Amino acid sequence: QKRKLQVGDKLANRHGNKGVVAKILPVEDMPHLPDGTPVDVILNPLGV
Amino acid sequence: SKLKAPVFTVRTQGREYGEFVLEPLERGFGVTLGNPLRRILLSSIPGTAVTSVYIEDVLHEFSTIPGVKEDVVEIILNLKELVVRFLNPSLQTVTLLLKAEGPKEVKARDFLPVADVEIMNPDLHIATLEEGGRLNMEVRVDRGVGYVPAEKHGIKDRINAIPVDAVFSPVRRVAFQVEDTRLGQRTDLDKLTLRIWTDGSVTPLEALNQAVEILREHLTYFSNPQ
Amino acid sequence: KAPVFTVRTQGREYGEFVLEPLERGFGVTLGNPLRRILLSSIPGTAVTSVYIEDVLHEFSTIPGVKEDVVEIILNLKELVVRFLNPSLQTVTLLLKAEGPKEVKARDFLPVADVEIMNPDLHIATLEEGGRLNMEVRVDRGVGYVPAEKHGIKDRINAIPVDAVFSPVRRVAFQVEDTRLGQRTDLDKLTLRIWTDGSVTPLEALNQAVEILREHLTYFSNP
Amino acid sequence: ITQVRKEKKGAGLEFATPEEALAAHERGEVALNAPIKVAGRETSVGRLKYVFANPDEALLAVAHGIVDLQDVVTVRYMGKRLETSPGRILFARIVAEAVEDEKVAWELIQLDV
Amino acid sequence: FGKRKGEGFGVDKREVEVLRRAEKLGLVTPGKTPEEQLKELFLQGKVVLYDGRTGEPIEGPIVVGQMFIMKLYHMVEDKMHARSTGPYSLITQQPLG
Amino acid sequence: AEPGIDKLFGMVDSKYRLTVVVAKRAQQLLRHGFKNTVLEPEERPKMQTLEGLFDDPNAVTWAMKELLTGRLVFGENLVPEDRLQKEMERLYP
Amino acid sequence: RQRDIKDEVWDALEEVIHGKVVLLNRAPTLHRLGIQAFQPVLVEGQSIQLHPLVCE
Amino acid sequence: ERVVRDSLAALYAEEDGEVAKVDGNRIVVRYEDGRLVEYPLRRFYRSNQGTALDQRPRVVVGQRVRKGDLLADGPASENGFLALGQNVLVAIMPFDGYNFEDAIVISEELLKRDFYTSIHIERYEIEARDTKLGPERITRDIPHLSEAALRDLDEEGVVRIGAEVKPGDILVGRTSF
Repeated sequence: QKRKLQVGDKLANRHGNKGVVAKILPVEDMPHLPDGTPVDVILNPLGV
Repeated sequence: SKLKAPVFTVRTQGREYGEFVLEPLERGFGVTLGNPLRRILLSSIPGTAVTSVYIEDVLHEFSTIPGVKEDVVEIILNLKELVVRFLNPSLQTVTLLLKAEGPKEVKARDFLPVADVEIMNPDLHIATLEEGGRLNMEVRVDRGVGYVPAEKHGIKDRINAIPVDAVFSPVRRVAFQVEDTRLGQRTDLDKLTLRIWTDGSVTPLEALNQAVEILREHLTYFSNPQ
Repeated sequence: KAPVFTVRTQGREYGEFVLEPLERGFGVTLGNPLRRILLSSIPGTAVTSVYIEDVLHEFSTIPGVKEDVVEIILNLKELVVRFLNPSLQTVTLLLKAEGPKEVKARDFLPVADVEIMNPDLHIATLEEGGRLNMEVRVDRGVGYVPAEKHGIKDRINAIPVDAVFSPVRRVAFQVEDTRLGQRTDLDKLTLRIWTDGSVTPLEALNQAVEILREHLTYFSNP
Repeated sequence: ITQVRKEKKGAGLEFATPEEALAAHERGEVALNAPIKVAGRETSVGRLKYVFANPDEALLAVAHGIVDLQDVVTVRYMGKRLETSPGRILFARIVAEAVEDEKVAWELIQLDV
Repeated sequence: FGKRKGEGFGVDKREVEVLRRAEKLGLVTPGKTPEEQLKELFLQGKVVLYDGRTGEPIEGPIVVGQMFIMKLYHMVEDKMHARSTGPYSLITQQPLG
Repeated sequence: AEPGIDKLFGMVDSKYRLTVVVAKRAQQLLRHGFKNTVLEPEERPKMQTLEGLFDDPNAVTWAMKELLTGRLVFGENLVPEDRLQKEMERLYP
Repeated sequence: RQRDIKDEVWDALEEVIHGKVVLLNRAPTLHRLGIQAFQPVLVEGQSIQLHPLVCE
Repeated sequence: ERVVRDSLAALYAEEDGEVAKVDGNRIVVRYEDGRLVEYPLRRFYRSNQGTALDQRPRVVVGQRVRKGDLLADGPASENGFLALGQNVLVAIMPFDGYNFEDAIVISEELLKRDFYTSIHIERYEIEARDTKLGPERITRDIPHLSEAALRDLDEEGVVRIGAEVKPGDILVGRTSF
């Protein structure tokens, strides 16, 4: 099965930021560059 | 001291990209107009995307075709990038066929031409073939809105058919610029410049008009109090 | 399909507006621009300027009056003026009081086609030998304009006042997640509107969707 | 949303009349939220230039980008003129409307911090 | 920013607003032109970012950039495990599978 | 939180007495099918459906609001269990 | 089965959990608040949506 | 770059030469020796931990290849590197508390272009034993069940390769007394 990245799945970088998929917000209601480029992942800065 | 009707300029480059200036607007209106239109553009603009895929001698998505470099997985991945323009608005589904063989590179051109159907990106490489490599497949492209996963619609034209993730939203990117403009007597007035990158299936002007109509309709929804 | 619109208003000041449901993401898509329009561009009135007999500047307190001059100007920012005349753009109200008298907004000399919505508003108190003679100017504007920005004076020694034009005192909307069918991330747009009284919340909201629609009509002629 | 802006542009300059401080701010000599001693009292420009009658009005002005939520201003709350940011009284009214008791809410929280 | 500068686009009012909030924050140098402000700001690995739902620029610029985030073996569907009832074990009348 | 949970904790000498009162009252409300409620038609807890407003199915909420009304009397050994049950069942099937 | 789900059914669910609560519990339970009741609210996805406050 | 070839996930070239045949299942190369070497690509072999081990080619049909060069990617590999995931445009900021206590908010754009799509294979099995009342057998003939329920089962009771099964659906048949 090709399990996509649903809500809750354990995400993490190589630097120990164990994360959980919060809410897969659509391209609309997500922070975006002035050129219009929509951010792929929002990380909690507190985790740093 | 009432501000009249600002001018509206249009600067489009082909079918993919469009610029839309509105000035002068009162202070705050730059993003007040710029953002909701953007949201509707990226979200609720009707478009087309590959919803189904059936390949001969291929039982599932995770199979791999003899004489074909890309597996059915990566092939479907390439097929998700297929931009299909429906000439006729009433038409909502088209099943494109594709038969190719020999040492050739299968592209979006090899799709058998269908009446009132236009592939916008012909250079899209779907799969690479080989001496003895045979690629015969029927893909179903539908018209929808936004993003619909394969687990949701589960469109299968036949038994060995494979549900494909449909990225219907033709709009690829939306920005909008708010610049300082004046009317001589008053300053600090906002100037809007809507930038729209689309896949080409719909014009940035068309998509913008659709977004406008959607927002307006949503305003019509505010008519009946209870 | 079609979203229901439940309106629950309490008087001319407060009103709740539920729009449910909206396709994922449309909640804020409607809420925010309506919010911005409501706060910025709703046709309203405010006391732009204030003049007093023995008050040179905004900070010099008033004799025979417990109320601070700034306090009075503040209460005048709270002063809700309603123009019955659609063509009326500016009205200069006047106030004459003396002795020991708690001034109300009604104490302003009545002007034709001009209705003070909250006359019971305490403007100033006075004392034995205390005299209060003032003239407040009200203009028709939109949004919030600081005293320095508009910078208008009917006369010399007339104090410029932060214009609380927008009759909508606050717009706060919660986009709470409602469900219809299987979809549970549908956007229940709970739009809460606080107004001053001159414009009932529903009137303000309808003017907002009217302004937005009108702004949508501009995408016609290149 | 509840911390003052300890700006350095003002640098605690003495001012006779508040309008001089307003003028200095308009000139760009002094930031809006920097600590300042006007006359005997010590108060920033935001508390003099921006005197909000209504706590609702304060936020109304914040939404217009006129002032910020961290700009130490003068806002009148519960009939008492207060020196604080609009974001702090935003927090006060948060507590208030959360508990539906406007009095013991302002009595509950600590605003100056 | 080069594409924007090349097309003929000035700086966004929202961008200048974020540069105001950031100048208050003291990230960027004060007094310089918005293009240079955004230059130094981008040097900090931060960009002016707009909240897609609000449209109003996120006051105070935030750090963006590609991160090699990877999905882990601890995914949900394997872990999800809800039940009204459940066939009880024969050795012990507690529910098992 | 639950509406009036403060006043509810105040009515009882023990939060757990509130627990047993609300609970037993909810058991009465379900065994009798809410026809033994002390809530007036306007005081009935409502719920939003696709059709419209309906009566709150949850008996606990009902019992807590009934208790908020103060029309309910709770205490130890108010009435013999047999006679109590038979009377309440006599009034309501 | 899975496609047996419908609008009416989910509505009935929403009706029954209305006024009811679920005892959420984290591993390992260390104290009394190691478990806490919450009124169920249906949410998309397959993961428990927990209140941020009770996390501590 | 060293990991994939040291992990032997991705198959490489044993000598300078031209790739005569390029396929998803296999990659055959013609070397300077003239010898024809076939590399059967391990395609979606179930890992011990569940993830699918697949090998996708990266060399065009009939192209030059040197010794110690990549012929086909390995699992979690891009262009002969180690790709345990996908680098995504990350913005580090709180978002309405959705990213709270290490929680991560995600664009649906990532789900759009199928980023973070893990292929997982679960191994199920049925073993038969002989009892005096009756042994067990793997068959399609399963009592008290509709043919519509056995729609995705072949004659042998095995689920037809390529079928989509759900919790409750039958994978392997087995009957006893």
